[PDB]
Amino acid sequence: LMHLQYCPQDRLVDVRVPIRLINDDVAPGVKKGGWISVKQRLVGYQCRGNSIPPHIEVDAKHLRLDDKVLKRDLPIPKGTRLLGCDFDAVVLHCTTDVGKE
Amino acid sequence: GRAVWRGPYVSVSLLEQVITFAKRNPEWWNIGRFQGSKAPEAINTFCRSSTVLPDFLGLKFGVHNGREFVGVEVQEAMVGHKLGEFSQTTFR
Amino acid sequence: IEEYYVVPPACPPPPHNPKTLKYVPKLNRTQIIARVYEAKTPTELENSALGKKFFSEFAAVAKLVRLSQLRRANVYNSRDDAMCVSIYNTSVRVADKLLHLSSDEELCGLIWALSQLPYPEYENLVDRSLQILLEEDKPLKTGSSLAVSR
Amino acid sequence: SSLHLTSRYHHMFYNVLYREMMLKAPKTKVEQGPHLESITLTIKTTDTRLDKDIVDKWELLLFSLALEHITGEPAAFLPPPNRHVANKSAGVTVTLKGEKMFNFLEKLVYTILPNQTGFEGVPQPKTLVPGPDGVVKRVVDFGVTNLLLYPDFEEHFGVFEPIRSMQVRMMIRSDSDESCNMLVSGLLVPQLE
Amino acid sequence: LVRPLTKAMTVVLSNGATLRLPTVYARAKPWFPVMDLHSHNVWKHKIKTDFQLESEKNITPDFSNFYNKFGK
Repeated sequence: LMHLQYCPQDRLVDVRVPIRLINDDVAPGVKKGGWISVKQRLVGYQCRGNSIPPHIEVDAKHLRLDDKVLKRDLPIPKGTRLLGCDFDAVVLHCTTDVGKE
Repeated sequence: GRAVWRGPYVSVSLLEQVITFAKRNPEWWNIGRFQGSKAPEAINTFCRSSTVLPDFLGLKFGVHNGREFVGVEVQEAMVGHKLGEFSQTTFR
Repeated sequence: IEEYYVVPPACPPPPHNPKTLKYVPKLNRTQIIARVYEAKTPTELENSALGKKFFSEFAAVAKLVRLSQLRRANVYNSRDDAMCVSIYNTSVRVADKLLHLSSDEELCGLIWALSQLPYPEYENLVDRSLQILLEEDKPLKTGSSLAVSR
Repeated sequence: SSLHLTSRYHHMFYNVLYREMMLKAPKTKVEQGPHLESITLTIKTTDTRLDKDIVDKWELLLFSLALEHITGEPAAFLPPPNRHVANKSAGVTVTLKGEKMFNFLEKLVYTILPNQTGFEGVPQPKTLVPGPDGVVKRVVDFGVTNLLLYPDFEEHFGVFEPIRSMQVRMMIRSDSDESCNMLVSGLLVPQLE
Repeated sequence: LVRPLTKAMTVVLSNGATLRLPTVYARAKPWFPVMDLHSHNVWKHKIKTDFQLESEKNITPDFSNFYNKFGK
């Protein structure tokens, strides 16, 4: 079953936008031996019908070990605003832990 | 103890050590010592029988105990006593 | 045996995050006054200006002036009478706190509105307005005859 | 009527101190500001000459009488630690609010505390677990180690000789710990920091 | 179960001011505390003037309080 919403160009909709990474290979943390862990694949946004971001581009070219990117640091394109109040939530984390498995 | 009307005892060698220290650090001696800054260096001595002066306030003394120089920083409450009362020679 | 509590830290909104994507235009004093006067029922008059940003000294005077016109021109039931009483009680109390900021025209209108309305007069609103206008220079310099006539 | 029926501190708090706190710490609502709710006075067995955790009530009557003189209101025995023990208690307590609370604070600060040897400041407040109402409260605790400084225990000294010490707790409602300190300073109680 | 009657007593401070405070008993003679808020050093305001600040900044050594016990 497929659920769709009637979305004119002048309506406000809530969209869970995926998070994408750029320049992950070129990063001090990766070179040292760490990896970038994504804690929230999707983030909530309120967007207009005419401007829905296909994805959020987060640059990690200048991240070292123990660097964390929170919701406050996410880009906010034109015509959209962040939803909710649970800011200061970890989205990206450059670490070396592998879950202690 | 020593008769009060005859004054204290202080060794001449101890006084010479302090005078040299003052010349080396004129700024701390005149100003810094009273704001609360710690002494830039310590003075080692064998004069365990000398009385502690309040002009020795903020000074750091290394008092010989037979093996090494035990650090002693002068406080107001230590005034009037001998340097040898704050450097122990026996250990249990 | 007594546990202790840690207050969670506050959540400051991030910068450059619009509070709303809707179109809410800014309102000046002139627009608020026009909105207040363009009211047909006590409920509309009550909701014409609410909040400490819009319910200022000038808004309180406008509500009293418009309330007098509606009371004289229309007959109301019990529910609308209660709405009118609420409007009068709140507007006067606001005036009693921001009286010193009122202008000459506002004070002239306030006296006229208070005389027409039948509810009990507030503490000394009329006397205070008279004292401010008793210098005898404001009435002489009142260019608008409407304020003098009122 | 030549009787003490007024409260100096009560007038000071509402007519003088309250406005000053508002200017220092602006808040949206008038009632949003520091407030002193109650003061609790407790005497336990560990603060008396008696050496036992659980003692009979007839041995604690003297201490209960002492609190009555200090506070002017009758005190109550602490509840028994368990149902099995019925006639034995573990101390006495009294709670004050309103004008009586302010009068006790005035006398303590002006006369008794300055005459206590080892006093520098009251400790920092501690935050308790919010109750069902969801209100956060802070408590400031300190003790008085010389109860024979009051001018009331001189009429019959031999009776009041065993009185040694007392504990005091104050409950404050405020938005933050800094606000609690501001209120305490307004009360003329130095805080140890 | 019956609260006692509270009377008033006059307390004189170091500055000569008088205060009426509650008391269970009655005392005809004013009571003089050994120490009060004004006399105690803890209850002192920390507001200092420019003159006081200048005095603290500019201080030269003063060795009198020790070596006087010698000259006598």
